[PDB]
Amino acid sequence: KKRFEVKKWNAVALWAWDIVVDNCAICRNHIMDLCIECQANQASATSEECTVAWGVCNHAFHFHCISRWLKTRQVCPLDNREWEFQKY
Amino acid sequence: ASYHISNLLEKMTSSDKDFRFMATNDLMTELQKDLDDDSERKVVKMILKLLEDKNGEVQNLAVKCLGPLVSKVKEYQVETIVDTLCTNMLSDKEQLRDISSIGLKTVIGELPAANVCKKITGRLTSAIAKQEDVSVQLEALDIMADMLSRQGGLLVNFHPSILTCLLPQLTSPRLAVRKRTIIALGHLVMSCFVDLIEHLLSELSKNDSMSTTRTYIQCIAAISRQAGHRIGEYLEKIIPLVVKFCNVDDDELREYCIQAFESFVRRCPKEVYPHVSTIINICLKYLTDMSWKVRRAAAKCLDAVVSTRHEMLPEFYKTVSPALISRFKEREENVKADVFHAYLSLLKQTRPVGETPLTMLQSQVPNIVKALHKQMKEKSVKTRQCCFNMLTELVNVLPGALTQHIPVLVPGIIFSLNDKSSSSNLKIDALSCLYVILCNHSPQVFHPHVQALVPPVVACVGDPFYKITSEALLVTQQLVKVIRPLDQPSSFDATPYIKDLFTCTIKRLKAADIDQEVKERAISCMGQIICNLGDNLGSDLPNTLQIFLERLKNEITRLTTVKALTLIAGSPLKIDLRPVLGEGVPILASFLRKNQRALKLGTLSALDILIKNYSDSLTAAMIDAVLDELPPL
Amino acid sequence: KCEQVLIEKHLEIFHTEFQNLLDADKNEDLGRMYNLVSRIQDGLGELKKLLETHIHNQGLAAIEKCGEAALNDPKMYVQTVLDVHKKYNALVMSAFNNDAGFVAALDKACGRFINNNAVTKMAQSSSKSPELLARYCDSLLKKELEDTLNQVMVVFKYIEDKDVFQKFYAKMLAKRLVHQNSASDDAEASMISKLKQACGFEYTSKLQRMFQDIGVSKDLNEQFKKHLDFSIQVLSSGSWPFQQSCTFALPSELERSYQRFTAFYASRHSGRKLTWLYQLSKGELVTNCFKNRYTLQASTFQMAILLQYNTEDAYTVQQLTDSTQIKMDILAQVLQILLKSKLLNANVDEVELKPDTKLYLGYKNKKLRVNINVPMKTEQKQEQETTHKNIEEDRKLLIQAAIVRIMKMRKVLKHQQLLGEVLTQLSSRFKPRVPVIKKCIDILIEKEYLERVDGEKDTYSYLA
Ligand SMILES: [Zn+2]
Ligand SMILES: [Zn+2]
Ligand SMILES: [Zn+2]
Repeated sequence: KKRFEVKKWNAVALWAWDIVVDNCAICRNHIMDLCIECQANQASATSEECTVAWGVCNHAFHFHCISRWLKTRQVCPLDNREWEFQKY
Repeated sequence: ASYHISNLLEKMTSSDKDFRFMATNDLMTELQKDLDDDSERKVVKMILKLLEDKNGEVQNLAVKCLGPLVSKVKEYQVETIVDTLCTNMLSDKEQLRDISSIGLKTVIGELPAANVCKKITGRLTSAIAKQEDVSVQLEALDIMADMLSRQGGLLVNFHPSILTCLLPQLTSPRLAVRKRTIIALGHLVMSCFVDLIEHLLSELSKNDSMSTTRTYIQCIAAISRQAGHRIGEYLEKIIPLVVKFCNVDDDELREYCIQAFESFVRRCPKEVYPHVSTIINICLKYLTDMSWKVRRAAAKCLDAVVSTRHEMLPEFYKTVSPALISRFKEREENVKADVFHAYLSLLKQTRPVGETPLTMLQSQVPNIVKALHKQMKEKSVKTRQCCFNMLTELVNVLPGALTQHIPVLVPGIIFSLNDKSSSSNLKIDALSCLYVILCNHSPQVFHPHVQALVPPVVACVGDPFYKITSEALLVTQQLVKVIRPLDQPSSFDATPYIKDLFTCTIKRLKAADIDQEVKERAISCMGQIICNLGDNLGSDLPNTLQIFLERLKNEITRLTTVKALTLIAGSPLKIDLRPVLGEGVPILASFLRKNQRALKLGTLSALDILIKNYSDSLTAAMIDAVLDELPPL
Repeated sequence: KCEQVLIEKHLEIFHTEFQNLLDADKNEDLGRMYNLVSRIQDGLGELKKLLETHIHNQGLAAIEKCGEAALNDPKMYVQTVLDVHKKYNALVMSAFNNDAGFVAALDKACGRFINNNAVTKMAQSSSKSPELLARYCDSLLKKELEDTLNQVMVVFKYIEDKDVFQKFYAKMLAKRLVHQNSASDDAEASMISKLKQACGFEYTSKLQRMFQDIGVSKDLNEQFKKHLDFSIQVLSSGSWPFQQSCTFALPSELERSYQRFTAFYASRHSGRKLTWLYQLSKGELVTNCFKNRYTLQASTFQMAILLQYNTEDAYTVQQLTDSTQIKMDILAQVLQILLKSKLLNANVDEVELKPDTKLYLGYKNKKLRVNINVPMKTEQKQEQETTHKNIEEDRKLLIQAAIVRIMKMRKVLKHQQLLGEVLTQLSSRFKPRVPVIKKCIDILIEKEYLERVDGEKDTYSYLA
């Protein structure tokens, strides 16, 4: 039983596009869940290396999905420009 | 071939990130190893266009390739590349400015021609002028500093312009700009022509009359450090200014102390030492925060005084300098360490190549130990290590100094050794100091401390760390001689120490895959014990001696074993070695074949001493084998 | 002829002296001996080998002396390494006159005994040295000093693993930017300029991106405050190494700030939301019920837990869990810290936290304002291994990308050449292993990037 007040507060938040963060545009499955290529088979040795790849446009895309898409067309379908890797 | 370069250029604008990182790498590889004018122009244009891209990897590769590119190209290409880089440097894009600056720095580094340097210097002189932007100014200053550091022989007729353009930057509101321009001026001072130094010194002297701005003093110190032989002729006009300005209330004596130390280190010829000695002495004493680093600078200023000058040793001794140095031994660690270092430097300088310096130093010795006594109770390992180093240095410079202080210093050593928080370095330093004291003092002032020095040594012998074990073994070996010196008569019942000292030593005799240094130290200690206290040992004397034979086979401890045998053979005490003679002499004869001067001499001496001391027990068998190795010697 | 009678015949005798002159500091003797041996031809390799051996032995001894302390103390080890390096450099310059063949010996020796040492053996990994270097750099940067930065930069060249050091430095810089406790901007600018020459351009570009992102956060915050005791940073997830915040329910008093600002965002940006982070957030609360007014800083979880003390005396951990929505591990880690703070038995540390179990009227301190936000007991190690795993994954992905781009250009390449190209192209960053490069080819092959040629194995070709 005591009085506890607050004078000021400091917080940290991150901004990102909703349409891409809520669900990947290439693969319709959940980003945290396994991709379609990884979901089709689980005994494969490539099922543990599918992660989220970011870029300059702050878009989230699966590593395998973006790697396969980069084969024919290198411009990102969302902003229609050159995709670049920043982290994984 | 022409087609190769044509297809490389065609694939360079490929629009695929990986097809523009392979072509550039191939071009770099081809240029690195030992090309028409049109091809050169095309590749230069493509590289310049690619220098600005939307990817960092390709940009970095192009920047790297720019270096080797200028290594094999005509002058016009370099001129145009420099011109375009300088024009791009004026752009408002930070990325482009940084890329241009890095490329220009790489080009300057690649170079060891003259026209390119003149144009670059002119462009930097034009750009560095007072402007609202600061990033371009900093980049130009960095480029100029790098060029001056790399090249400082050419551009003789451009120094005045550079100095004039850089002078306004001194009063810049940004301290970083002031530091950068000071560094640039210091670097340029080496290049310069000679008439400019006088003008710069006069300008600085007339500008010294200013408000609270430390930039001028920093620039003076930088130029003095970069060139001391060219400023020694203007000390009479600089020293009074700093002396008068030292009276200010604001804490800014740090720069004066730093410049005094720099002048002392660099410029040896001068006669203004006593003028600033009193100022430094009074500065080191006052205290009232930001007041500790001023004390640190004042303390460090005396380092040059005590190190460089040596003919002035007696006037240091007679003055209150050492007295104050010893008195100020109960302060914070940062200044205490510097005081210890300064006094160590003074002691080192004391050793040379009415009263001599050694006699004067002894008179103050009683005032040091007491000052260090309290320092022995401090919980800081740094203070204890400094005290141990000071004691070691004092004992080394002159023996017989700490004769009436062993009773008051031994307890501190024991307390430090017994402390659990003591680190390995502190224990090693304490053991080294104890060994030095024992090896440079009369044995007659250590008998009462045997009971307090044997237990800790034995405890230190049983240490997993090998260096501490070696130090303990060395201390035990020294104590073996100190307690029972055979050179002079003694009267002290050391029998109670015969067991434990042996127990801690014999246990170390069995190496069993241990460090070579530990094996050598154990062998030496065992040999010394056998030579000195050979009669005290009972039935454990023969068997342990047999182990020495096992040390004569391996070459790791052959020299040490031979030396131990030689030392044991020659001693007043009568030690029975006959059981290991018949099996020992032949093995020694095998050491004369292998080419080893030191080993040959050692084995010859060992055989000679063994025969001289033990002649009744001899056999012609081993004698014949020994004689066989003489003809080839 | 004279040189053959006064120097040559006694070279061996001189050799044994060399070591005797290395144990004790005698610069004049070394200089004189070097001057004597210079006149002799092909008589300097042995001296260089002896010097290298002595340097290695001294370095090993120095590293072993401070054992069991350098693992968690990146200061003394770095200081000793720098002192030894500068001492040897000065000795070479003064005694050997900075000979061209001798500077290389010291460089190779340092490159040899810096990576491998007692610390490396204890840590079972060669990445401990860059980790300690990064920790030391962060300590210096976080609150006249330019000499240490130059020493670190020059000694850093001997480090073979640079990606780990770069990642740790980026993480430390991000942490310092998030929690504003930097010393000065001039030091950061100088460090960036110095790293520009050593590191590549991608790292500098990322750092500049982070700087501009924080600047945009700052000016957005100032514009928001002008439009209207509340400051929030808006940063980009792609350019900052931070993970998603776990589930958590906002308290009451802090709810208003979560709503209005959100509306202010709706009128400013569309098609994008904000992911508020609480593990890095902080606040401050004031209490007066005690004998004196206390002004204490805390983290969001701590204030949420405390703010449950109005209209109550004691609690059960489960109500706390179901009212605050915090995972059991983090809840226990916060609660044990609070108990250690003497703010909420025989003993607080290492005592089990049993789900069935109030504030004590105490906490008597002399200082009016007191900070209790401190790093957790074990979160440091967890961050260490998770960052190591992330770095390993990034290295594997980079190796895969390098192999793919190398094979794209060449329609058909041999297996042997391919492993030389990969090693030489990434040698500047790290030295990949050959057992490690093998897996990647298999994964690439498993993903239809490459085909071993039909006629024979160990030739790979690129098929789209
Ligand atoms: Zn997947
Ligand atoms: Zn996907
Ligand atoms: Zn995109």
